[PDB]
Amino acid sequence: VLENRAAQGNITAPGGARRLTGDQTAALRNSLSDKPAKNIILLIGDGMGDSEITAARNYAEGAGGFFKGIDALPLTGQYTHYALNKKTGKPDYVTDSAASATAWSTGVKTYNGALGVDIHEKDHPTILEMAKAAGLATGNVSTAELQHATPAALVAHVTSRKCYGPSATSQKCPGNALEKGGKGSITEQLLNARADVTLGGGAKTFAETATAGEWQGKTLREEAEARGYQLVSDAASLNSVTEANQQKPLLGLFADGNMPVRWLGPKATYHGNIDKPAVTCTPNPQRNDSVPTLAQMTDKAIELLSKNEKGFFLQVEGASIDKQNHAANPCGQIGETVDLDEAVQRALEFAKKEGNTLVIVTADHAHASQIVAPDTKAPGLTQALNTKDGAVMVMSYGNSEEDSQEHTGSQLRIAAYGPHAANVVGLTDQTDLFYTMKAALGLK
Amino acid sequence: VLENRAAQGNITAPGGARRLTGDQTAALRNSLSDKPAKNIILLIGDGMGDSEITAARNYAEGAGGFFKGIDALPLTGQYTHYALNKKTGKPDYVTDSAASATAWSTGVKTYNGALGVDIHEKDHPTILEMAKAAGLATGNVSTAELQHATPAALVAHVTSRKCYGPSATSQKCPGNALEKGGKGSITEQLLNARADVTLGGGAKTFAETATAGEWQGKTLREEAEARGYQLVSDAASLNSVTEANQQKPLLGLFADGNMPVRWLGPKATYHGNIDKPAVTCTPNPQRNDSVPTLAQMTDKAIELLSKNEKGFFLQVEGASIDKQNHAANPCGQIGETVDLDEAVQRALEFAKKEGNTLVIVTADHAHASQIVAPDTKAPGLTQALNTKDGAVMVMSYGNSEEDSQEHTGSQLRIAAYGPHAANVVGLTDQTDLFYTMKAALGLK
Ligand SMILES: [Zn+2]
Ligand SMILES: [Zn+2]
Ligand SMILES: [Zn+2]
Ligand SMILES: [Zn+2]
Repeated sequence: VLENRAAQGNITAPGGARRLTGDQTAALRNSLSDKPAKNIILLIGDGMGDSEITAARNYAEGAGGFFKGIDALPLTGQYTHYALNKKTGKPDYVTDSAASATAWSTGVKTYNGALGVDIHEKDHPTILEMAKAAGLATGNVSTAELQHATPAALVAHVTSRKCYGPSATSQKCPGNALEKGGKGSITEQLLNARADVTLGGGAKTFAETATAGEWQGKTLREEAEARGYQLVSDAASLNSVTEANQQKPLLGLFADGNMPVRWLGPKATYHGNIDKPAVTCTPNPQRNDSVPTLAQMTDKAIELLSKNEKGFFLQVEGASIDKQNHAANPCGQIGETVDLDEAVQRALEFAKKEGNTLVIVTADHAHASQIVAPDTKAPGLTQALNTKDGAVMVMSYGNSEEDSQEHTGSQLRIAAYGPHAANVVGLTDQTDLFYTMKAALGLK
Repeated sequence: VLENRAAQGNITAPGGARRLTGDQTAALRNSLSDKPAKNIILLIGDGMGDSEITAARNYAEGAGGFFKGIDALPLTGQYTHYALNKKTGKPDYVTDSAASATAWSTGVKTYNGALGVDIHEKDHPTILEMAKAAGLATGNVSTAELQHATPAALVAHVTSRKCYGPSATSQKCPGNALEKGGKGSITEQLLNARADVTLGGGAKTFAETATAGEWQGKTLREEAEARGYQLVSDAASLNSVTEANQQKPLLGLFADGNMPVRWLGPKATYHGNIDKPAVTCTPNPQRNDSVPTLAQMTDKAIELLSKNEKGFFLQVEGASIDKQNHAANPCGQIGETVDLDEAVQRALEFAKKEGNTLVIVTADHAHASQIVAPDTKAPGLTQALNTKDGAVMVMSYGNSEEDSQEHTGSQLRIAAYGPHAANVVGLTDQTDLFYTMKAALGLK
């Protein structure tokens, strides 16, 4: 159950590349507790499979390096995340972000694109709803639009992930449309759910006016305000918040759509590792210092949430690892994995100090990026990068001739620290996670 | 509890896809033992990363199914297997079979293509060599030619994995060549190593005659006979072997090159999931029933070896998962993974009964194959397959424009069962495995 897993010394020497300093048995035994968890922090790396973790560690920490956050969780396993074909009820081997998020948030598999409903389109209670009912404070943070599938899945039940605001819901989710007697769009359901802390992007959908209900005629932003939400839009105002609860829930909208990525780098290109020079990532100039980082949002949320005596449930998402993978941009993708790692560190620090917090880090599904040899002549998009080791690493994206690289169906890493973390070991399913969390918090 | 990880019931219903029956904590706590391992069985799936495991599970057992061998090991983790650049000593992100096998068998990183030597070309003792010196019985089994990198790394120290027999060694490993005062070719060093049980293919190199030494002029096969090796060529003859020890070592040569693969299927093709119908694998008609399977070899080895009072070390390899992956042949690859699972079952059956056996299952490195959506338009080679779920699964090979798909550098799964199995949990390095085994057995 060690906390340092970097190579011991000279990687060219016998025992120099070892990450273990001694026998794990006793330490591992010491880290196994079935006592209840008072708090739960679930961090999700959207599209962050074992390959994405390996490529980012290699680049930012070196092959023999180690992520202080991501690599430091002691109990590890692999889990399945296949979705279901809506018509046949048969497995669909490659899930989208919607079906997987619904799986761990409700405990039931579903079809790609479904948010909070099963294949029969019937609603099921999310872990956040249950937490909130039991008295626990709740948080939902992401670097994506708050309407994005992952944060959405905890607070909305729609038949199609595209039902962002009133206008799209009427056309695509008529059965959920407010005017038609439904629960409403994702954004409307988010506002109704009222998690104590909610932070991310997606301010543009809040400019839509409701078509019905008690607040028809007013923009979703006007409604938020009208219903007691504290609205912050940058790091400064985010930091000046001193409390967030059911009387004053916090809602931060730091971007119109998705928040900007941390690093800039060119897009992989065909034979890019051969015909183009190796690249070194640089900071994204389009990203203002006023836009809080994932670690900052995570830290503020933890502070506001831990004020609750009963406990809290918090979900944090590093969204753009997935987005940059789709875009075949190694620097964008790696920068986002580094960003997530910082957030994991904040979580682990609190968890170790507090002692009754279960921390889980995993991804919703695998993705395209592969690490290949320097001289690889590949059919897809490639790019050579200068790593921290002073060596060249080539990344390949070879599963799509279209303008977006695809998710993949491989089982991937799930790691945890704290009470009930043992339930993450061995092979499990993404739906087992819902139950693991439900049982750790003693939720009925 | 920890033995059954199949979906519980109806995968479309809440809790239906769950693999866990209850809380793992106490069960996991019970399996943590730091007492000495009397025996060690290391099973290697060449090129068998998490993707390959998922593809084969989905196909053979369905998405919610589970491998009775491969998926039944309770302690799991992920490990790194990067090699080293010979000139610079900097990490080489994508290893080959030779550099990786050397890392787990000697405990030191090395350059791609090296067997039993570090980047300075200095020999280091293997775990088999140390087991043999300590009085334990030793076995080396593989479905590849016995000169293949993986089995070879346990008994040979050469600067190039190409140094199969006398001729190749003369021109590629002059400093190892017998005529120039070296230890000899891989096959010669193998014969010198004298493990109690050695089973595999690669009979063609044994037809070579030694150039120098005590047996110059005689084929290596005759030399084998001259030194007291019992030679078997088929299942019937293997089965009649009563004992195998230092005075009557067993040498099984089941094929000229690599042993034949179990399943047959066409090679993936460009837009194959689109232009060609789904395929269903069938048994290989060219495979002679007289050729033993990996589980039959594994089983017999365990039977001969366990006769040794002190203990035994046995390495088992399913080589063709890798070869078929290079060849972009889904059915060949999956069938070899199914073949390995049966061997893992035989090992675990013995281990659970015996009680002092550490069983480890992992791969040397990751590979090319990805599971993609049915409608994917990929730039590489694809193929649709009809799974056990009656659903279509598409596999993609998109990292090479050559006639061979390439390895990938992603960290991958390592799972174990038995005394000291906790040393496989969390993030480790492929070289840590060497130390885990040496420690479990109490070597040095
Ligand atoms: Zn996703
Ligand atoms: Zn995606
Ligand atoms: Zn290999
Ligand atoms: Zn290979």
